[PDB]
Amino acid sequence: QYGNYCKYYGYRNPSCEDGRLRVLKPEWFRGRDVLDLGCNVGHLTLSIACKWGPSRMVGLDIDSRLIHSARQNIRHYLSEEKRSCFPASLTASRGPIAAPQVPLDGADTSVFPNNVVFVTGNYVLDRDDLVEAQTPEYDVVLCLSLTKWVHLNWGDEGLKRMFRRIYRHLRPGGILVLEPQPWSSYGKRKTLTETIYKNYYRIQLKPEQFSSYLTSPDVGFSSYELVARPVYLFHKARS
Amino acid sequence: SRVKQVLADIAKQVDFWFGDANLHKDRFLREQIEKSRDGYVDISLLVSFNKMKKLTTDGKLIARALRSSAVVELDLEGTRIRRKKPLGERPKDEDERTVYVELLPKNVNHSWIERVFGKCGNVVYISIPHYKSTGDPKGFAFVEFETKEQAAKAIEFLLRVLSKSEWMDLKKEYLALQKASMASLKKTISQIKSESTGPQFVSGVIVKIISTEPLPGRKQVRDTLAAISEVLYVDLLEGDTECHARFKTPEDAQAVINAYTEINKKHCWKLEILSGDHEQRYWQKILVDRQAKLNQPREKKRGTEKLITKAEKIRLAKTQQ
RNA sequence: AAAUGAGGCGCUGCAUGUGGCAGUCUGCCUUUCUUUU
Ligand SMILES: Nc1ncnc2c1ncn2[C@@H]1O[C@H](CSCC[C@H](N)C(=O)O)[C@@H](O)[C@H]1O
Repeated sequence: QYGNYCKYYGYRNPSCEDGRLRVLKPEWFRGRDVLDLGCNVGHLTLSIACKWGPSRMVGLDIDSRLIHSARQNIRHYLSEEKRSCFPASLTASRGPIAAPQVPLDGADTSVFPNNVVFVTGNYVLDRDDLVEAQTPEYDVVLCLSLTKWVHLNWGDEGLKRMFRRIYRHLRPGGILVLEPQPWSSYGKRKTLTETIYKNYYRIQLKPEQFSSYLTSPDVGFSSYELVARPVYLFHKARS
Repeated sequence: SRVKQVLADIAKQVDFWFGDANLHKDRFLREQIEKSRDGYVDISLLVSFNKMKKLTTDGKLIARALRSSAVVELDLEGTRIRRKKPLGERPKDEDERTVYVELLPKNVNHSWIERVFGKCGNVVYISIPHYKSTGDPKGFAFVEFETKEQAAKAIEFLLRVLSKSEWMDLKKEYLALQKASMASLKKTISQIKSESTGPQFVSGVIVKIISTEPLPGRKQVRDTLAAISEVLYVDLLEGDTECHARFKTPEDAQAVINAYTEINKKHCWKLEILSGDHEQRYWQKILVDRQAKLNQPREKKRGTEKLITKAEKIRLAKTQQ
């Protein structure tokens, strides 16, 4: 009822791609700390981590059964290294070859993929006093296809805490990029609970009013633009 | 005729079930042979099979279906059947004769495998794996061809298709490389490690909390009652709307029942103290659950799951600092 | 621009109504706990 699917998994080493990252522009991503939400199979995450170079990139999801599989997906690109092609059935039941790359204490980071790490947790703590307690530690925050489920599951109120919390996690000069869902088919699935329908009719902000509310000083973003579902750049101010 | 077609199907399925390969794989029909006088079994026992129930429950038509039969003989009445030729030893050349094939299109039938593989050889046995009695094919097959050169013709004919010997050597190499990587990571964990009567009776300490709402997870409840004052136990099976907590002191109990604001106004919860013999029976339930937990045998945990758990926790703690 | 993985069996000894911990060759095995009986 989060709408998450294990399908469309990337077995492929990241030359051939999904195509969302074909749209994205390379300039921000070089050597910058990235927090990225809502990436269950991690295939879009890892493909960013290979082709461009961020220093630290952290994906975050809620389902424990999805983050275990995303750690299997990072183990497959380490198990990437008459040569053998390997029977597909053998890997499925045994698990992939390599170990997880735990670094040394005297270790060098910023090498694929010693950077990336998948942590598990709900994002919204449901308290604005806990929203106020946060500190900035990132430069580029990426969030695709999260507005829909957080909207329908936590009303407007948890979405407002999520916007306020991601403004509390940006360092100044930091960039948030978003490709949110249009209002199009929100109704199509309201009966997963009764609470999901009770929040779908409790919607007090529209996706056209997303870009207004991010410029509203309860969140307080500095300047925003759209260079291409929509493609949006929101900026916290410099320093 | 359709009756003749059903007779041919019965003769086909029974002659496979008295075929050499399928008898050298299956335990059960061999035990039906061996627990018998000269190797016999009732026909109605074979009627109970799942593919046999898809055809015929009439044993008379089945005894007519084995009148033209190559490797079945019937005794007198047409109610018991023999293997015609007695079962010898299991051959070892069938390992060489086999063919492994991956990538099946999730429509797996034995007849589908015979339809694709009868053209190049005489198909003798099929192994197909179902996902834990949920009736789903996994996507790969084990085909038994006969006398080597049919299978070596068929591998040349093509849906990855490779030999069982190649598959077994590939399995040996794969487990050797996984054992090498886990050996190196166990060395890494060794190196970083080298771098660095049960509960007794107090009166009035037990708080029963009933809810009308179905309760969330017990970690949230443990954090909720623990953030106010001292929890010894949060008792909640996942899905119950009524729960308990055991506290350290009656002062802890008196403090939490006087937490009217953050408990009762945030959530419709009845937080009360058990007294009377409710408390006495609840201490009995606590002692019984203690003896049940202590007499419980130990849970099982595999090596790669415990190691991947510990490895991810150390990668989390080393990455965050 | 809508739903499958730790699947099977352990052996230790510290702790244990307390939510396990440290080992066991990655604890072994995986076509397979398996009905095409
Ligand atoms: N409150 C929350 N906290 C953390 N993760 C959440 C969350 N709400 C939703 N999510 C995660 O965000 C995900 C968005 S679904 C998008 C998945 C991605 N497109 C892919 O291909 O894998 C959901 O699966 C859900 O697991």
